Amino acid sequence: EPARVRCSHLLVKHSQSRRPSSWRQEQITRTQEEALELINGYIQKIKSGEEDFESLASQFSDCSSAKARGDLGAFSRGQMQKPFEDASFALRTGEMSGPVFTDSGIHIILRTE
Ligand SMILES: Cc1cccc(C[C@H](COP(=O)([O-])[O-])NC(=O)c2cc3ccccc3s2)c1
Repeated sequence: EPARVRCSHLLVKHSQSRRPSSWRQEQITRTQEEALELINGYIQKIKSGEEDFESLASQFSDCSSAKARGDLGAFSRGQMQKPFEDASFALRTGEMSGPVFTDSGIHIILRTE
């Protein structure tokens, strides 16, 4: 395992998120069921080729990293919420996670380095 990995992600928050607001929405009103529906919708469009991971994140990610087309830069273990960390370090470079759940909300993650 490398010291650090580089990943991009797409976050979908819900009303029960630890901080139910984002750059794109003053109050997150969607239900967590709806948030996971969106994430799985995104996964299937990216698998089919109909959508690009990084374009989706720049438009709809509730993380401010959307301005970076989803890129979070490099990080080591011990910095991110543990479920996020574990999924990231389990990916191969170029691979995409399934749904990842954290206190911030629901993620799909793409390891780039
Ligand atoms: C577990 C987790 C991983 C990444 C992001 C979040 C959401 C978190 C905001 O969700 P919140 O704290 O409101 O519940 N964003 C960040 O930690 C980061 C944003 C950026 C922007 C640019 C570059 C690096 C970073 S790290 C949570």
